[PDB]
Amino acid sequence: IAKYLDNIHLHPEEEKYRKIKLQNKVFQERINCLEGTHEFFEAIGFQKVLLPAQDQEDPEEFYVLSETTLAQPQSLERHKEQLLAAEP
Repeated sequence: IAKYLDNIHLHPEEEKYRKIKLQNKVFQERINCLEGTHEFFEAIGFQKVLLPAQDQEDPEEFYVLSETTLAQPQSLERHKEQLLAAEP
């Protein structure tokens, strides 16, 4: 999750880093298997949308960062640090 936020922060001019694919092997194994990760993405300014696939008829699930939060990367930087510094 911290890498997804750093990727859009490193290349904010490339829209391909605004959308996190929920069906990706890495996301599905590491993030989608946990409770509370979906709520975190929505809480820090991502919208849950269905986008057409580049090679399939069935739309896929993405977390897409809105312009409101993308315009102020400092909010995601604080949210990442709060998640990294947390304990059970």
